[PDB]
Amino acid sequence: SAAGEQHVIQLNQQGGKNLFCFPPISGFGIYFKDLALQLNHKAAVYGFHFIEEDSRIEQYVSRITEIQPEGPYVLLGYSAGGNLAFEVVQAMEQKGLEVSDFIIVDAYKKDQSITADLPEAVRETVMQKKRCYQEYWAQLINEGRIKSNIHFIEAGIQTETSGAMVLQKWQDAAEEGYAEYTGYGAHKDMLEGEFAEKNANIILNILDKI
Repeated sequence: SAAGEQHVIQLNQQGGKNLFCFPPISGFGIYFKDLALQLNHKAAVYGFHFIEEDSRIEQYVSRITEIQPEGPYVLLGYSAGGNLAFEVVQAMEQKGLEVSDFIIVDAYKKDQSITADLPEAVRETVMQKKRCYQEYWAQLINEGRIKSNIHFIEAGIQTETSGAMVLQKWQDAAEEGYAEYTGYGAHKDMLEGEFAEKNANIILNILDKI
């Protein structure tokens, strides 16, 4: 890493399983704060930042195994972070690590690239994580499968759904187990505010059934 800093915040008490969480496009692990509150003393919630270096994937893998030296691993990605978490899983699995389960909340398998989506000095620094994430995500392509079970949790409120997506629900990214779950609230709001709790029980139950 750049200055010796970490790129993950332990968000709640250690205990039960470790749940390694990959953020939405804004880029900051602190996003997973409400998730963490819901599962305090049920699962240890770790919220990763989007890492702007090119070595991000190795760094996530490296950080993950520092915090939890022994497999198996449970990972989660939310929204854009589902696409990113997918790569990490593949990287982990490439190295012989066991990822037992991969929880995808409101993210759709990204099969092509698209075109890339306070004083000015500070505005431009503060904003560079999201802009960098938007741009990593734009070029990103998820290929193939993972041996991890996939838990696909979609939004409970879905208002404009272009069927292109519906073929994009990760059924063909599963070597092994696959399952689908309608969660609560719309895209934007699944893991904050009122839905965090309702969606958190799902995640817990997935964790408990492992």
